[PDB]
Amino acid sequence: HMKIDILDKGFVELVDVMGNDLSAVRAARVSRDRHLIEYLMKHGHETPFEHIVFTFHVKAPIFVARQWFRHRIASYNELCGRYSKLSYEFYIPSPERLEGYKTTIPPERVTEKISEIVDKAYRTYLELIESGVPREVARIVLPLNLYTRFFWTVNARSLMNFLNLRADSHAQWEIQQYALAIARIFKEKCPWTFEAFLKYAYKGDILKEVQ
Amino acid sequence: HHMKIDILDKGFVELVDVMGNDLSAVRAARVSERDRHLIEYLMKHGHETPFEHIVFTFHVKAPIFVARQWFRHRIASYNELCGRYSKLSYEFYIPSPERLEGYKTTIPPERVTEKISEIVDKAYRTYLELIESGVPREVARIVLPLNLYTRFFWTVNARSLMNFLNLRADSHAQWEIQQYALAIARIFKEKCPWTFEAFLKYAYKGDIL
Amino acid sequence: MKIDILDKGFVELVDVMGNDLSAVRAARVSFERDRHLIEYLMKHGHETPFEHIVFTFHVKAPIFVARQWFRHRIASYNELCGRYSKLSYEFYIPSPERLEGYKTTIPPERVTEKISEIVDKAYRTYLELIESGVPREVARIVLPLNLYTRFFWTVNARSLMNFLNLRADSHAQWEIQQYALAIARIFKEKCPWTFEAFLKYAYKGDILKEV
Amino acid sequence: MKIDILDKGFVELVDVMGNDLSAVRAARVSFDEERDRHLIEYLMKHGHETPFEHIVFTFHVKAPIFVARQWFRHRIASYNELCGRYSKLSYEFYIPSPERLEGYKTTIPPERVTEKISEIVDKAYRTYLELIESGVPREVARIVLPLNLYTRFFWTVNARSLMNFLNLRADSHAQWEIQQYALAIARIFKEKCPWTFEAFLKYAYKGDILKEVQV
Ligand SMILES: Cc1cc2nc3c(=O)[nH]c(=O)nc-3n(C[C@H](O)[C@H](O)[C@H](O)COP(=O)(O)OP(=O)(O)OC[C@H]3O[C@@H](n4cnc5c(N)ncnc54)[C@H](O)[C@@H]3O)c2cc1C
Ligand SMILES: Cc1cc2nc3c(=O)[nH]c(=O)nc-3n(C[C@H](O)[C@H](O)[C@H](O)COP(=O)(O)OP(=O)(O)OC[C@H]3O[C@@H](n4cnc5c(N)ncnc54)[C@H](O)[C@@H]3O)c2cc1C
Ligand SMILES: Cc1cc2nc3c(=O)[nH]c(=O)nc-3n(C[C@H](O)[C@H](O)[C@H](O)COP(=O)(O)OP(=O)(O)OC[C@H]3O[C@@H](n4cnc5c(N)ncnc54)[C@H](O)[C@@H]3O)c2cc1C
Ligand SMILES: Cc1cc2nc3c(=O)[nH]c(=O)nc-3n(C[C@H](O)[C@H](O)[C@H](O)COP(=O)(O)OP(=O)(O)OC[C@H]3O[C@@H](n4cnc5c(N)ncnc54)[C@H](O)[C@@H]3O)c2cc1C
Ligand SMILES: O=c1ccn([C@H]2C[C@H](O)[C@@H](COP(=O)(O)O)O2)c(=O)[nH]1
Ligand SMILES: O=c1ccn([C@H]2C[C@H](O)[C@@H](COP(=O)(O)O)O2)c(=O)[nH]1
Ligand SMILES: O=c1ccn([C@H]2C[C@H](O)[C@@H](COP(=O)(O)O)O2)c(=O)[nH]1
Ligand SMILES: O=c1ccn([C@H]2C[C@H](O)[C@@H](COP(=O)(O)O)O2)c(=O)[nH]1
Repeated sequence: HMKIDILDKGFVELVDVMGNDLSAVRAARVSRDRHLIEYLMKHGHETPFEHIVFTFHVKAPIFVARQWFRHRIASYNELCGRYSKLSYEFYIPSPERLEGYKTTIPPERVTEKISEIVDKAYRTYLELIESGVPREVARIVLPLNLYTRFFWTVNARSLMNFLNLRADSHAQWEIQQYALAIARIFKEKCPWTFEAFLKYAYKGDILKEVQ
Repeated sequence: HHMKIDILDKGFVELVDVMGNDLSAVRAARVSERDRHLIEYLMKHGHETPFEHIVFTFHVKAPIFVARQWFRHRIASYNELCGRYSKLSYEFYIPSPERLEGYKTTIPPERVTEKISEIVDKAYRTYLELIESGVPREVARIVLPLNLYTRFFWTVNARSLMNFLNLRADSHAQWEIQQYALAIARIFKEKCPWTFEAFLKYAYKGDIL
Repeated sequence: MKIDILDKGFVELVDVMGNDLSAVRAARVSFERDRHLIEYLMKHGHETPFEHIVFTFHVKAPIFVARQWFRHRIASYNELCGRYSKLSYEFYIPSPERLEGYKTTIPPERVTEKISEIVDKAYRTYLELIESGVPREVARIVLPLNLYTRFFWTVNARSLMNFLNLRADSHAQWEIQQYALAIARIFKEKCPWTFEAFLKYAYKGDILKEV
Repeated sequence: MKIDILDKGFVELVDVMGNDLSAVRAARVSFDEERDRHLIEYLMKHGHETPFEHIVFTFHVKAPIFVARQWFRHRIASYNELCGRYSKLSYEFYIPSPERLEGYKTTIPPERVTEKISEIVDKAYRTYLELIESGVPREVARIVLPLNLYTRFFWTVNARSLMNFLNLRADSHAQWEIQQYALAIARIFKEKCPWTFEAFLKYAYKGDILKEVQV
């Protein structure tokens, strides 16, 4: 499966895809083809693109999932922290993450202070579980940089809205990174639609600079 | 894959595409038989979100009065033949005499059927005449009756599909869309046998499946 | 508030939850610089705050119009049942002025007449079928697409602006354009700041800038 | 109408469009108590749910992130939440009472569970603040914050999607914390739409708690 690594331990993997560029074409005609996709994209006939659908498997920090899951025109199924024992996996920003901000302490110490809290919080979590505290309560001490996993099924129209909002400099850098991988898979599977999207409908800044 | 079921006199439901299978729900429930048991468990308890990861595209030819009921299902995608821009074909649902089974009628069912054909023919000829006169199609078509056939593509996931079958695969629904819902059910069954059996066994609220 | 549309149609306001401040409260999560914030939300595509303004309309429209209208899925509908009601002798007959700009072979007043004729013969066939013991749900299939229907429509400001982007526009059928113009006027009356910022920043259609 | 939930949370009613009769008028498409109340029961009993979509609520809700993350899986509703990338997060966190763990056999007194939870919260928060003073951006500084951090949001939901919410959350299979919130949602729905809430419970409600707990 197309699997792209994101952040220190994250990823976006493509589980499944229904259709391709021609799925939008046939829906539009209800039945020259590449010019029809450009045409549709240029004039804002977005509905035929709903007949292309993807399922992704995504491993992401909770603070990224939280932003992602705001996209309501999609289907999600996520790892359960109430009944599963949660794995020791946390997003630790690289020193380069703080490139462009003037800091009081070196970026290696910032990375160290994050790692410190993470380790303290996880130990506590494990101590609570061992003492017979239910997992659903014990987990509340875990930080927002804990990794979670989920399935995401989303059609090309909603995906393009996701890319307008997340493959953009105003989105938090971490989700941008996920959106770039989504765009990469989208492009591999639906090249005509992806290029037409960038040319006529894409509202973000980064995908027109990041090849 | 590909399946086509003919409905009414000139209608059809055709399966254009599918994403996933019964294991797509299982994979999703688990974020990846014990697997068949899981599908039944999900169905039994109304854990329906996993079934959203199974997706169908259908191509449907149905009368307008059927499509109008159908398109009330908002959790889906539609693209439909455009009467504003295309010259519309002479195809109309004429009920067979058997459609009036049960109903004691004043005129024999054949005459009912013939009365329907005649008004339809008259409406269509007027439509054509207006078009020949230079009347925009979007105006001319307003004389056409609700039994005119339209075509559309329908993309729907298994969860929304089960909602559709609950409502339309049911005696309280009009006979004509019931017939379509039976074709939708048969294709669903072919492609997702486990989910469909579990559905019928545990979740299905209608009465004709 | 009620606006008559076409020959026998209308759009009336049944209810509204909120006003421009409803969006402001939502965007701030609390409870002019308020009006600056509405324009800020609109200019930047921060549309979700407007979802917390909600209208309910009562609309009487021909079925062909209602079918275009009912394509707008992010809203709630309840329509008159034709399966069990005796349907009312009301049909949209176009004015002769409806064919202005079109050079036709028969007079526009004659087009109008041919439309009423069919309406009348169709309705009479329907009544004949009903009187014969044909169930209404079968008899009504002979009725033309210009038959008037009624529905309740509950829609939020955001979905309403989408609707006006697509329907308050010359590419939409004139008939639904007229209805969209009425929706816009009721929208403007209830939420003038949002309506004004919408027109300035986000509105994609053409006719609301003309009329 | 504002109801306190948990230790620092609440459900507050911001607005409402309609009442029981808004569903009746939608169902009839038309702009008599016993007749109207009968209609509501008939709709609910026969699963004609769509008329209830014409009633709509806006809540202001303050809840811990682990609760918000469950809630926000309800996609047929509208949401605006306070922003952690750009606001300085307030020192407010949910600390379970010892009574939250009564009837779990634990190796330590539930008071020590509270102290343990409270301890990490303080550390995480202190680290967060430490990072902010350093010039680390908030969007990054907050990732050390635990899942019991309180958040606030606006929720706009129609009575239909609200009743779904209650079936699933006003139910003992949902996490106890969200149950508490759902009972508050339910009491407010009941106050504003008594006939629909009662018909709902008699005919349509699949949860277990609203039939045992009054309001
Ligand atoms: C840079 C940035 C900053 C953000 N800051 C905040 C913040 O401070 N606080 C906060 O709470 N959120 C914030 N968000 C999240 C944002 O408000 C949306 O919830 C999220 O981006 C999903 O966008 P969407 O609603 O367009 O997508 P979806 O929910 O997938 O909806 C897709 C589309 O369908 C439509 N739609 C779906 N449901 C409805 C509906 N119920 N009514 C009307 N139309 C609907 C809309 O046209 C929408 O564009 C931010 C997002 C970005 C990119
Ligand atoms: C026998 C029969 C008679 C009918 N008679 C009439 C009539 O007289 N008049 C009339 O107008 N309609 C009538 N309908 C149509 C009916 O009111 C629904 O519009 C239609 O069945 C679509 O159902 P749905 O909303 O469940 O499906 P969808 O609209 O696809 O929605 C699927 C599910 O998602 C949810 N959902 C989607 N959108 C929302 C939302 N905005 N708010 C809350 N929840 C939402 C609900 O849980 C719903 O079950 C009839 C249907 C049947 C089967
Ligand atoms: C001039 C004109 C010509 C048209 N011609 C045709 C035609 O020939 N054939 C035809 O079938 N239709 C046609 N339409 C209808 C059109 O394709 C849409 O069905 C209609 O305009 C509703 O728009 P919407 O989907 O944006 O609105 P809604 O359905 O209310 O959706 C609102 C927003 O939410 C989002 N959304 C809601 N559900 C989904 C979903 N399941 N997936 C992805 N995003 C979603 C989208 O972002 C959308 O913009 C035409 C419309 C116009 C104005
Ligand atoms: C006890 C409990 C345990 C849970 N465990 C988990 C877990 O382990 N992992 C996890 O990821 N989630 C879990 N959830 C969340 C659950 O998966 C649902 O996302 C949540 O309950 C929201 O339900 P909903 O989809 O019915 O509501 P909404 O999303 O508001 O939808 C309301 C209705 O509209 C319909 N609808 C809306 N969108 C669609 C669509 N795209 N396709 C088809 N129908 C649609 C459905 O009819 C639905 O009933 C759990 C919930 C509960 C109560
Ligand atoms: O009772 C539950 C369990 C899980 N989830 C959803 C919310 C999150 O997106 C994800 C994991 O939540 P937790 O199990 O960690 O609470 O699944 C719920 O909505 N309700
Ligand atoms: O301008 C248009 C054209 C088409 N349609 C949708 C509505 C119907 O479901 C279908 C066919 O409509 P007509 O072109 O026949 O009006 O496409 C619209 O919504 N607006
Ligand atoms: O069985 C029915 C009856 C009505 N309707 C909806 C579709 C239309 O939007 C409106 C009126 O439909 P008719 O009863 O006229 O078919 O109500 C359905 O979806 N199914
Ligand atoms: O860039 C952003 C900022 C916020 N949010 C949403 C997600 C949460 O529901 C809430 C707060 O997110 P944080 O700012 O705390 O990440 O608003 C986003 O979706 N994207």
